[PDB]
Amino acid sequence: DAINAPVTCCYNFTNRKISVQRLASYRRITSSKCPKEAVIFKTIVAKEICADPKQKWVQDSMDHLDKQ
Ligand SMILES: [K+]
Ligand SMILES: [K+]
Ligand SMILES: [K+]
Ligand SMILES: [K+]
Ligand SMILES: [K+]
Ligand code: NA
Ligand SMILES: [Sr+2]
Repeated sequence: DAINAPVTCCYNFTNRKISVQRLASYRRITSSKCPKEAVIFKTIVAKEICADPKQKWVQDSMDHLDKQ
């Protein structure tokens, strides 16, 4: 269940863009406990990075990853 599940949020967004070749996947932050809308990219070396879904590169990267 989710009632007592911990919730993961984003507070800081990466300043710099990440090339598609370095991205393995993403997930969205849905929880209304979180301060703002966010995307977490997991890179090809499993590092997790907060990114702002308002930014266009973030949107396009998400679409690309969705396809493969
Ligand atoms: K300069
Ligand atoms: K220039
Ligand atoms: K191209
Ligand atoms: K212009
Ligand atoms: K494209
Ligand atoms: Na140059
Ligand atoms: Sr640039």
